[PDB]
Amino acid sequence: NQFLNFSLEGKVALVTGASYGIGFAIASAFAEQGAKVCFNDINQELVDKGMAAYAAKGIKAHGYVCDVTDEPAVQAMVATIAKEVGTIDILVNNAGIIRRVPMHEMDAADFRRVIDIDLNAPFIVAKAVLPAMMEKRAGKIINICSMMSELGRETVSAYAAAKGGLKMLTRNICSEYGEYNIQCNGIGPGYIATPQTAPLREHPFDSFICAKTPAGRWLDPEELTGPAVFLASEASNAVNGHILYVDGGILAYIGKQP
Amino acid sequence: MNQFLNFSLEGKVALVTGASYGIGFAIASAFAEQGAKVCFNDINQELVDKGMAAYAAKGIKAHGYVCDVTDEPAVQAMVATIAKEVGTIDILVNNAGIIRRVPMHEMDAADFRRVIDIDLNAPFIVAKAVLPAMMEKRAGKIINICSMMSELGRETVSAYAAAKGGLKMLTRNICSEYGEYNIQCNGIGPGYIATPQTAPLRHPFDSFICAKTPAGRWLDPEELTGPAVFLASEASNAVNGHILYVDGGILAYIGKQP
Repeated sequence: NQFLNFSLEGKVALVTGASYGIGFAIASAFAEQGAKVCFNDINQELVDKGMAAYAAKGIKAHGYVCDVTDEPAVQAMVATIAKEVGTIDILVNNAGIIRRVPMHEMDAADFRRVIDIDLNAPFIVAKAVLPAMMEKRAGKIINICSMMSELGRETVSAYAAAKGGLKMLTRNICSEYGEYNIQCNGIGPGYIATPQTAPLREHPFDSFICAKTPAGRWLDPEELTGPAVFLASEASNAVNGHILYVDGGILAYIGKQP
Repeated sequence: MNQFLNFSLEGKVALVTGASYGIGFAIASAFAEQGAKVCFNDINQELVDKGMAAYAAKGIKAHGYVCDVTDEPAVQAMVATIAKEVGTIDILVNNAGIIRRVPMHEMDAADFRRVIDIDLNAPFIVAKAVLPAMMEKRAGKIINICSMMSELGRETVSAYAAAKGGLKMLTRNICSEYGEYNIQCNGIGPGYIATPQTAPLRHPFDSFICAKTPAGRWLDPEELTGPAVFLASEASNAVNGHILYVDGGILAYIGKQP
């Protein structure tokens, strides 16, 4: 029953920037579902750290040093993967940065670097994997979007612009490459409880998040892996050009009032 | 008088980028009719001069400047010269832009990046440059010319959709961040505009536009000037972070079926 197939068995998956964090969680989940998982990071130490962490979880991953804004390096990475592992079946554009600076104070170079990593690079990696997917008439591209794909906030103009950009990039890849049985979709994460934010739950910030979220809690990073597996599997083949928000209800809710 | 129904722009200094012709020129000319002091830029002296002459024939004294909106230092010099010659900018319309048409998988990274830079990065650069005085005055208007491609994708226009998707979210973010200063940032999303450039398409393409549009016709450029004046006026002070679609109904309609 292809329609209820949530297995990724035998599929080759590349998740960018997945030496740790949400990418690592999504890639580990793909491995658990039978996928052959690949990732990149920016230096050998991070990739080494990534590889060992995967290996400690019983996952033989394939790790590459690669800057996702450098198209020659990206193409060579995809070329290798295709030869050593298999042509990429599943791409997750996960690698990303954030800056927090008032827009009117932000250096032009810094705004452009946010756009370059968070919007231009997803296009580059997508472009690199699409020939082989078109050829096989099968492929999944998942763009890690954001609540900032929909809503703005002070200090994050460049990130919001990038993420709003990525959303339309998802819809365009759907429109342009859908006819090849390629599905390009988005995940928009809510507020994820990462180790770094632990002191914000030790709390006024915690109260604000909990009040804002119908579910009344932060999300565990692993709560994104179910959505990620779904979009990467045959079960979601008719889902295309869609941003799947995983936010515990935030974007649906006007908020808890006093 | 009644500030709530004040659609006049008397005294306000307006910059409309790339407004030597087309939609920009139509908007800038409407601003002038409403009492605004109007400035525009283009990329070379030949365009500026022709622009100036077209304003002059319509009885409009404009200020035209040679400026590359991707060159931050030049934008700053232009904004500063405008401040000396005319007055600090009260209304900005981010209108200058380009479109490329190329399958995404075949598009050079340079060309993708260039589309993003002119259509997304430059609006940020110019907004950055005009915000200081608006903040000091506790009054300001920034209108971004978005697109139906801020919502919907199409083959060949991946870079343009991404840029316009980004510009939608940049509009929301500037509202979020600068609204407290009584500055309003909003968008105009035009539908199919009947320009000299699109003259050939008016015919099977005409029937496509006519089928998709509840209004059942192309839009005249001047039909954007009502909405533009509205957003630039005191009448709209409570409208903030909002994309005003002027599309004769397209985005609301699933389309005419056989």
